[PDB]
Formats: sequence, structure tokens, C-alpha cells
Amino acid sequence: INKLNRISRQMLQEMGREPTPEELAERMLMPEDKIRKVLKIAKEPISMETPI
Amino acid sequence: SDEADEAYSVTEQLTMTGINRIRQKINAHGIPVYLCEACGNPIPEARRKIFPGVTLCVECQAYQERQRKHYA
Amino acid sequence: YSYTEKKRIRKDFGKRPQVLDVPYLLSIQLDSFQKFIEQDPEGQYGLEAAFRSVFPIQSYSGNSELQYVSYRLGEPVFDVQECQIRGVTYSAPLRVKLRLVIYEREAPEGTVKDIKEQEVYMGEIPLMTDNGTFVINGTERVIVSQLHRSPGVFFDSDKGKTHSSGKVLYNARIIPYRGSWLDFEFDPKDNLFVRIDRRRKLPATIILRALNYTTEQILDLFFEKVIFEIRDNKLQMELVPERLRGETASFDIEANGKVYVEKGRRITARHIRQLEKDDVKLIEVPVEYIAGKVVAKDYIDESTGELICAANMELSLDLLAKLSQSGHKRIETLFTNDLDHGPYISETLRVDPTNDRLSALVEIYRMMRPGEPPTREAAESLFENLFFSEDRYDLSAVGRMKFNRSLLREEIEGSGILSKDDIIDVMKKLIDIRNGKGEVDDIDHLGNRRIRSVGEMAENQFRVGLVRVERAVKERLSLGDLDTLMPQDMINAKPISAAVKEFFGSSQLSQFMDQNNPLSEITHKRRISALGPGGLTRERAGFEVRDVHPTHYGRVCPIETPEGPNIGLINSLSVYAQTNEYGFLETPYRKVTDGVVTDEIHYLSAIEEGNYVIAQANSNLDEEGHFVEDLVTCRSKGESSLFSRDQVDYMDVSTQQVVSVGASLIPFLEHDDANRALMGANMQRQAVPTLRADKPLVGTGMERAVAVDSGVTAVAKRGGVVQYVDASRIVIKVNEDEMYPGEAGIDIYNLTKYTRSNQNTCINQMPCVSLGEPVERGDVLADGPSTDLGELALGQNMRVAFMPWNGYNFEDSILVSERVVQEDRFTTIHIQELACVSRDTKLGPEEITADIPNVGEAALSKLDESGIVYIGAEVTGGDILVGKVTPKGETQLTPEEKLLRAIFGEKASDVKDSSLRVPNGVSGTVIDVQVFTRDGVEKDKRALEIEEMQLKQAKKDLSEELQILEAGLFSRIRAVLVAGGVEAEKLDKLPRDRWLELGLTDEEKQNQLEQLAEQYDELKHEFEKKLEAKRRKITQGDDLAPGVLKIVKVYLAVKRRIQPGDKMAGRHGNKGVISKINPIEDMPYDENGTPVDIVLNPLGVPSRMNIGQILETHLGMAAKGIGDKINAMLKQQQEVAKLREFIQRAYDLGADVRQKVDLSTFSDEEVMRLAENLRKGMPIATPVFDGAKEAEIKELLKLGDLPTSGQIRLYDGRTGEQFERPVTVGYMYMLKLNHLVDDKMHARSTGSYSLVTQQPLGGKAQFGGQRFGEMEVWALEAYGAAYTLQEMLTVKSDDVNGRTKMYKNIVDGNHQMEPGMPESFNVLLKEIRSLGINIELED
Ligand SMILES: [Zn+2]
Repeated sequence: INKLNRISRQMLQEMGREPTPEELAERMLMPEDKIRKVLKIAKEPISMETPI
Repeated sequence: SDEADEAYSVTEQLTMTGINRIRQKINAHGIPVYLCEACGNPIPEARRKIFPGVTLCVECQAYQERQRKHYA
Repeated sequence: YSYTEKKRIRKDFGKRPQVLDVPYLLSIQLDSFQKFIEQDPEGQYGLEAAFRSVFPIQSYSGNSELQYVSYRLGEPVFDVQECQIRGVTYSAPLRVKLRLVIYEREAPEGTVKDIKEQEVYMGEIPLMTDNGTFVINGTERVIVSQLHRSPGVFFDSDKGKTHSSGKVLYNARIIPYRGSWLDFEFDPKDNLFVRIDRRRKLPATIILRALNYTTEQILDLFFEKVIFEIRDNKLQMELVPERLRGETASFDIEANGKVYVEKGRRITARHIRQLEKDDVKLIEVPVEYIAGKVVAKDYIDESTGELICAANMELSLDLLAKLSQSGHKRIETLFTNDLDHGPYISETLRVDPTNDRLSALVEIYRMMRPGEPPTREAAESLFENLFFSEDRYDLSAVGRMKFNRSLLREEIEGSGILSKDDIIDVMKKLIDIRNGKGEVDDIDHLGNRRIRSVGEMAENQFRVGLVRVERAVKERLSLGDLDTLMPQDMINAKPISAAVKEFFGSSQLSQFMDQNNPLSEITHKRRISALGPGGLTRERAGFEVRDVHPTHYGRVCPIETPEGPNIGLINSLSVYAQTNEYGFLETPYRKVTDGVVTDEIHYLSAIEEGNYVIAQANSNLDEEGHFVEDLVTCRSKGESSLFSRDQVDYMDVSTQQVVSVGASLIPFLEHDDANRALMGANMQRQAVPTLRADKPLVGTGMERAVAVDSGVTAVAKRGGVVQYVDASRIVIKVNEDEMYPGEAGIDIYNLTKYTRSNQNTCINQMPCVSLGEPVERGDVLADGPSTDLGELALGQNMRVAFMPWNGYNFEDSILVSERVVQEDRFTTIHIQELACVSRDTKLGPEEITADIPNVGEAALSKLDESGIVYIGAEVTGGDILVGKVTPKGETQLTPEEKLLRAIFGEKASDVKDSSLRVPNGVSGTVIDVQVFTRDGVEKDKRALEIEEMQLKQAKKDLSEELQILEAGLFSRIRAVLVAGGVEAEKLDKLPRDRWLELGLTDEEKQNQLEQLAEQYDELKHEFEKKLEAKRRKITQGDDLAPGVLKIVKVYLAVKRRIQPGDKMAGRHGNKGVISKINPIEDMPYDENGTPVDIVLNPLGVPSRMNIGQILETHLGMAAKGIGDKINAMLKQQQEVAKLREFIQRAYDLGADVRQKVDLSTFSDEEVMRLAENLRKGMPIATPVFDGAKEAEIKELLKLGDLPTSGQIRLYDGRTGEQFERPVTVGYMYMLKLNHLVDDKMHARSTGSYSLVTQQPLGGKAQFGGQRFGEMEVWALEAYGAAYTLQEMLTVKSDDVNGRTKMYKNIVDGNHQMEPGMPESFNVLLKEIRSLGINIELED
């Protein structure tokens, strides 16, 4: 996850607009579903008492 | 009813009990006094003619109202 | 006359001649933003004034300065249509060309030796579209201006609400834009107390002493002098007689030896004149008149250097005793009177603990941050930085203006730091407000409240982001890395963009653009909210701002506000109101010199208007600008009045300048209760566009401007001829004179077809021009939603009769006839978007195939093979718009169900279906379907079909447009090859593409031909590259939420029809729910046979004092009578002669109108198009407080052969017997507020249930059970309804076994109930037991 955050901040300010995970699949040596997995796994839970 | 239909009555009570206290400060009685109850000056005939029953000269009334204006 | 106005020219009443045309109604939004984002070479405002504020950023003396050079706004990735389609924020990249220069640490003063340069990327900034709205996540948003209190000095009273006696206290705050506050509060015992930032109060004069003032000059500042003399006999005094005006003499006022007033007398104006006309220059009184005064200054011995008496000393007999021994002759006491010049600073001196400057700074520091040891120059430093630093504290330029104006300073601008001058002027103004010469400030006073707008709020958030980015860059620069770091490896684009994007994307001043209407958008843009970050809330205010002030005139609408929770906080801007150069609102006024009202206008702000005698808009003028009265109604300072001829300083620009755009479309606004017009504007702002937008038969002429200045109309961009019109695009061969020299071109507008606004109304433009028809600049080419030829048609004028008619309009209801529902003049289209996403369950993907378990083939004649419904199929509730199934693994089924499976050999499917079906009740036509697909997935058949369609349509559009531009260019070049190059029609056969290389002189004609040929080649190259980009955009992966495979969006087009339960409304605040749509026969019908269309209740007329509806009814009947006469003449066709005669008569018809139109300059076919537009009924304008008085309405009702009294005799439609007491029947403009019933009506028998509290949820908008609250529980408790309440609280809502038992009992014909226990209660038990508490149910 830490690798992901660092490389994402870097591509955001080097590749113009933002990092697409298809692009992180190359910028890292990972299999591009590992990346989607690790991105959907690192997020924290929403508090069920957060008021809309 | 509605918003405007009760708002009318709120405004109407506001206006009526705002007219009435300003109209109750008006003197309607008759008792000529001839001597300003604070300074003893003689209240002139005309200033007693407008408001019958006025018991202060114009100077002392201006003073007392200036004092009232700060709630003292 | 404009070509779009000779189509249907609106008979305009209203007598005042307009002096200043209506502004551009959207001007605040567009103005403030494009002032925010603009290359403006100075620190006026915007981005660069936010870059200079932090650039250059130096190291900590590090000999390395990162300096700004310039910036630029990138090109937007997506244009606004694609930005809505994809759900993106339409914005522009922001490049910045910083520059790192370095000096090596030797000399001289940082030798610039090793510098760099770059272009950095700091964040994207959203962009305001051409109508002043943003696209933030595909949704239209609007940044409502805020109304916040400006920096400066304020004086308030706190009137009689803290002390018991009721005495007011009169504090005087000083709030700077940045720094420390300063407050000056009296006390109940009349003590000036200065409290620096909101902590503990201090005595007043301690701050003066800290200013290096001591007591003697303090008293000289804050007082007048009185000089007693020991005149050899008991201390006789200096006297000027006007000082005594209000005295009660403790002695015999005598001069000349002559007694002026006997003792005891309250000193009179009489004796005033006696004194000065006789000029008493020194009086003699007893000694106990000086016995109780106070001495001005120091007094010390010539004997032993001992104090005679200290400065600010109460007097006595021994004090004058020692003064005599000192030989003193000048007793300096003060002139303190209870009435005017009261002693306040004197007693505040008495209470002052300290005595000199060091003591004052000691006390101040002990208050500021206690605990630490103080120190002489340490406290000096703290104080003299508190309000005297260019660095820390600053009343900005607006703050300085408000300051130097709120004290009556001749100057208007100065320092950003305070002064002894400033704080002493503040204290003086405060004590003189206490004395009674002056007044406290009204808080709502619009001279005390600025206006941030979208730009002035975006730039502040940009400044927050830039502050954090500069602190990061500074800490990084201090790290002596190298001269190798380039200023993009150092500066992060996360903080800036994050702060500005959370401003625009989520904050109380960024709202959904209400769009159900043209007027709704245009009045939500011009809105002045008083909430949000930086502005007061609802609780804290509170009726300070909840009300109108006599300086709202011409700045903020007095009537147009949302009634309900926040009244008077969301005040909406008036018509002509502008914003000052500072942020203050200003309005125009005609400059009226000595007696003549010049037509030069003059924008006065709020702070200044209260120093002039402003005229009255309805003040007559004698053809030169001289008021034809002697006295004239004006408003000098708040209170209006009569002022003589030669006193008026300004006049009003036009009579609609007090009301907003919303409340200026009401005719006869001056005949309505105020709150009725408020409700009327608010309910006009919700009108739903209709099928056929009509027009107001009674309007105020503001319709045209409100509709043009809104976005929805497709107004022309340049004069010319309509070359090819069509239901989707208008092509305009521009004139040659309004043509650009090279790059001929022709303006081709594409029109937005059926698309959904934010409120699910259908926004769709329609061409109002015809092929071959001329157009001029600023004309109207296409009516948007709710516009008729560049007029705002929000409703439909129907024939209404005011009479009760059988209780069917009992309270407020409205009896609509069946013609209203057959004619489809309220049938309104709503475009709804239904989504269906395929997620990634843990059990696997979700498909969208057209094969779904447990549904017969009959329910799938709509879905195609790919699973998604055909475009154009007419669906209704329960049908499947998308066929999606999710894997169910595994079932683990029941007993006997297993036997039933074995018996019939079926297999429970591995999947269950979650397919997108139309929500129940809806019934409409699927009019569009888009398929967003994740990039990893592969498109199904339908997605690739729609890509085929999109690419072919993009090609066709680009090529149609390039062909139209080709044709224009070719025809222009041909018209050049007509003269000079003569092949008259020896040129119309050879290859047209062989015209870029054909014959001519080498004249300017030849230069033009070369330029035009280059235009041709540029068109080719440009449209080629545009098609390539467009194709790559169409066939390029869509970005999606994490976990979503694909998304299928369907757009039903429901078509609502008016039905009992909808809300309608006149413009005069007369709402009402349609209660019955009775047949035609049953409606009241006049003697001629035509029935009224809508029967309204008369009883709602006098209660609610809106006579505007009755007068609009009369004038509407009059106008439709004129229309009837015109139509019978134009149907029984007479000729242009009689027709022109009748229109000419009906067009003059008034008092001194401003609307002289004459059908002497018309064609005779240009009168026939007109008088056909006037056959449905001839419109009538009626400016707001300048309407058509009843004399003119009688005149117009007499023009047609209607009855003058405005009343007809209707006959009953059911019994045919005439209603006695003749009724009012006219034409009223009925809106249709989109409180439609079928978004109101819902039910629920059983459904979902919440997850923790097992209560009814719905959530599908909305299966929610009713919110059976607490007050209903008491309604049931007042009854003996104990079983109804018990089942209403246990089995209907919570008890998870009682509810299933109840359903089973009901379906089994037994209405018993097993009460069980509410789940809320046993959850409560579990939680009480989860503390250290044991709570059981004993038996
Ligand atoms: Zn008196």
C-alpha cells in the first residue's frame, strides 16, 4: 500500500493528470489485479454514524 | 391556514399594540398645571393648548426624553 | 424594431420613460469569476494577486528565492457535455512558471548565480460555463454569493438585555481583516472598559496610558475645560452661556450687577440669549459649586515641591484652600453634565489601577498570556505588534474605507495598522454615542455587509492551499539540497487542488442549480445568501439579519425570500444592483442638479446613499427634468419625506429597481399584500415547463430580458439570414458587413434536444425562426424550455371564473375542466435516469445477460439479446430495463420444498436475479441508453453497437458542419470571383475546389482569395484533428468506482398529465390543489357558449389581500377580447385595412404611454404575421409599480365588446340556469408548480427493514413506513386506543416475530396478534447491560 501511495503521488505530478491503475500495473511490477485488490483492501471503514 | 394568513395576524397585532402605546403616551385628560413640575417655569398657553394636561415645559420634557433614550 | 419583436409586439402600458436599460442579469457571477481567473498585470485580484501574496518565497536567509514569473490556464480535457456524461468536474489545468534562483553564501547581497526555470502544475480550477454555472461532478452547481460582515469599526448598543434596570451599554468593536480584535464596552456604572481579543475586560484608559499618554493630556483630549478663578472673593468662574443650556443654577446668575436668573432655576434658552446678547464673560457663584468638581491636571507646591492636588482630583474646600496658599488662580476643572457631556473617562480614570505606561503594558501582558514573567521592552514589543504591525494586524483597504468613513474622516484610504489617532477617534465616537450625538449601527445595514462572490471565495481557498504549499516549499528550501532540485520536485499539487476542490465540491455556497425553469436558474444565480463558512448561522442569527432595513432599497429584493426556515437570510438581489469596487452593493441613481434630472446615472453604495436626498422614481417631470411639483417625495436618511424642489440630490433609475427579477414578472405587484408577492415569487420559481409553452397575456415586459439573459434561449451571435433551419440546428449565413475579413464562416448553432435538468424536467430548445427569415444580432433563434419567442412562458393563461361551484374548491382547491387535460396544456415531460451497475461480489462477477431465471419469455419481449432494453420501447412499472443476475452460492434449501423440487425435476438456479426494473408507477418511453464499461472488461454487443452509433454520428456531425462551413467559404470566394475575375456563370460549372487557384488580379481581392483558400485548408486540417480526437474520446476506457464492472443508464421519458392532486398557482401567491377534473358539459358557461376553464374560489381574495389576481383577470379578459376581435377579422378575412385599423386603435389606447407603435411602417404581410400572432390574445405589459390603472382596463375591456365591469353572467353547465349575481371571468396565468402528486403519493404494506434497528426502511424512494412520531402516540393515548397504539409500536414497526406472525394471521383470515417485544427495547436492555448495569425483567 505504501508503495502504491508514493507512486500514485509521483505519477499525479509527472504523468500530467493522474495515475490509472492500468498505468500503475506497469509503473510497478505487479499483475494489475493485485493493484485493484490492494486498492480495495487498503481503504478504511466508513463510520455508520457519519451523518448525511 | 397558511404562512401569509397567520403572518397577517402577527403583523396586525404588532401594528395595533404599537399604535396603542404611542397613543397612550398622548395626554387626553384635562388639568392645567401652569408650572413645569421639575423647573417651575410657566408652561406657555399654546404648549398647553396642543396637549391639554401637559405637566412639563418643553425644555424639561426634552431633557427627560433625552434621558429616556438611553434607558437610564 | 427587432425582427423578433415585430412578430408579437407586446402592448406596453407604463408611463415612466426608461432611463437605464436592464443590466445583464447574470453579471455578478460571470464578472466576479472572470475577474478571479484572468491575466491581469497587477495585484488587483484573481490568481496572480494570490501568487504575489506568497511569491517570491525565500529560504530562511538561504540565498535562494523561488520567484513567480506567470501562470496560464490549461485546456480543459473535457467540454461540458462530455463532462456531464462522464461525471467529471469540468475544469482547466493551471500551469505556473516558477523559477529557482540561488546565491552562494558569499556576496554581494546574494549574488544570483545558479538559477533555473520550469513550468509547474498546481491543481485544476473549475470553470464557470457561459451561463455562470459549474459542472463539478457532472452535476450543475452554482456558487451563491455570500453576505458577510466587512472589516472595520462597529458601534452597537446591546439594548436593555443584560442589566436589570434596562440601561444600554453601547460597545464599540474594531474587527480587522487579519489580526486582533479590539472591543470597547461600557459597564452598568458607565465605565469604559477596553477588552483586547475576547478575553478579560480591562479599564479603558490603560490602553491610552500604554499609548504613552498620561492623565492630564488624557483629560484634555476627552473633555472641555472650565476655568475657575480666585477673584479675590470665593472663587468666581469663567462663563460662556451656551455651555449652561440645561443647567439648574445653584446660585443667582447675575452680571452687570444684574440678576439674570434667580437661583434654583433650570437654565433656559431665554437666559441663554440674555447672557450672550448681554455677553456675560465671567460669573460669580458660591464655593460649593466648585466644591464637587474635579481638577484637570497636576498641581504641586512652590513651597516644598509637594502636590497641591493630583491630576483628576475631586474637589473640596481644603483643595482650594491650598490653592490659595499656592497663589493659584487657574482652577482647571472639567465641564461634566449629566445630559450631554457626561463624565465617563474621568471615572474610568478613578478605576484605572495603573498609573504610567509601564504599568499599563504590565497589565496588558498579564492579560494577554498570563504566567510567564513580564519584561519592560518585552511587553512593549507585544503591545506595539498587537495593532501596529504591517506583518500581523491589518484592516485591509475595505477595512480602512469602512474605518475612515465610520468616523467621518476626509481621507478614504490609509494604513493597514492602527494609530493613536484611530483608537482615540474610536473612543471619542463611542462616548459621544453614549452622550446622545450619534447612533449605534444597525447590523443588517447593507453598508456594513460586503459580498464575496464565486471568484472572491475561490481565491481565498486558493490562498489557503498556497499557504500550506509555501510553508512546505520554504521548509524544503531551507534544506540545503542543491541547485539540482527543479521547482516541480519540491512543490506539491495535492494541497492546493484539494482545498479549492472541496470548496467547489462541498460547501453551503455550492448548490445544485435549481433548474426546473429559466427563472429558477436566473434567480438562483443572482442570490445573496447570508450563511456558509465565513457567515453567520441560523441559530446565532437570528433576527439581526432576518429583516429588511431602509437601505435594502435597490440592492436586495424586499419581498423575494424563501418563506419557511431561513427567511431573510437568502435575500435575492434586485434588478439594477451592482457590486462596488470593494464588495459593497450599489444601485444607480440619476444625477439631479439644481432642478433638472440629468440622464447621467451615478452608482451610489449603501454607506453613501444615507447622506443624500434621493428622489422618488414616480416623480413627474416636465419634458426637461424639472419636477412639476414644488415639494417632491424623497428619502433623505432612512425616513422618507417631502423635500422642496431645490434639494433633491438624486433620482431613481426606474421603478422596478426595488424588486428582484423574480418579483418583477408579476403584474400588479403594487396591488398585493407583501407576503402574498413573496409567496408568489417563490412559487413562480418552481413552475414546471409545459408541452406547449404559451406566453403571458398579462406580463411585465421583464419576460423578454429574463429569458434572453438566461441561458436557455439560443440567441443569435451575429446578424444575417437563416440559411437552413431544422428541428436540431440553425444555420446562419452571416451578413458581409458583420463578417470577419478572412475566415468567412457562418454561424451554426446546434440545439440541445430532450435532456434532463437537475430536477428531472425536460430541457429542450426549439427553433422559432423560419428558413429565409432575417435575423439581427441579439435576436432569439430558439426558445428553450418555458419560453415563447424570447418570452418567459412558465404557465398557461386559462379562462377562469371566480365563484365557489359546489365545494369542489373548498379551502384553496381548484376545479379544473377537462379541456385543460385534453388540450395538454399542462402535460409536462419528465426525463428520469435509471442506473444498473454490475458489481464484483465476493462470489464473482455479475452478468447483464438477457437470460434471467424465474421469468417467462413474455416479460422479455423488450430486452434485446445483450440484456439492455431497446431504445424506443414503451415500458411501464415492473418491466425489466436491464437484465442482471448475481450468483447465489449456495441455497441450502428446505424440507418439503425439496420434495416439490424432486416432484417436478427442476433445479434451483445457481444465480438469482437483480435486474433493473422500472420503479412502480412510472410509465414512459426509453429514449436513451448509455453503457459505461470498465477498462479491463470487454464490451458486450450493445456497448459496441452504441460505439458504432456514436462514431458514425460524430463523423456525420463533424462532416455536416465542415460542409456548411465549406459552402459558406465557397460562396464568399465565388462572390469575390464575380467582380475582378469575371466568369459570371462561366464559373458555376468548373470544379469549385478549383477556386483556391483561379484567376484574378493581384489586388486586395487576390490577398482576400489567398486568405480564404488558407481558411479552406485550415478548416480541413482542423476538423480532421477534431474528428480524430473525438473518435479517440468515444472509444476510450471509462473510469469507474472501484469494484464496478459496468454501468447501464436508461432515460425514461415519463409524460405527466394534470390530475387531481397537483399544485397550481397564479403569480399572486394563490396556490391550490386541483381537486377534480370535471367534464366539459359540467363547467359554467357564458351566454355565448364557451365554458370557463378553471374555477377558483372567491373567498381566498379578500382574506389574502392579493387583488393582483382580480385585476390581472380583468386585464386578461380584456386582452383576450382584443385577440378575439383580431381573430374574427383575420378569420373572416377582411383585408389589411380594417385589420391594421383595429390593431392601431388597440395599440394606442391609454394615458401618456411610452409605447407608441404605428403600423404605418409595416409591410402588409408584416402586419399579417403580427395580427396572426395576436389572434390567440394580444399580450399586455405592466411594469411593476407602473401598471395599467383601472381606467385603462375599462378602456381596453370596452375596445372589445366585453362588459366594462369585468363581470359576465355565466350559466350553470349542469342545470343550465343562470347564476345570479354576475361572476368574474377572465384569463389568468396558471403555473403548474412541480409538487406533482405522483411524487407525493406513496404507500407501504411491507418491505425492507433497517439492519440494526429492525424498522421499516424502504430506501427506494420510498417504501418507508410513516414516521409515526411521538405526538401521534399522544393522540392515541388521549383516546383509549391502546390496541391501535400497541400494534402501531410493536407488530407494525419493530417486533421481528410479531410482524411475520401478523402477516401470516392476516393471510390466514385471523386478525389476532402476538405482541412480543419491540426490538428497540431489547436492544436498549443489551446496551444498558453493556455498561456495568444489570437490568433484568423480573416476573
Ligand atoms: Zn422644565
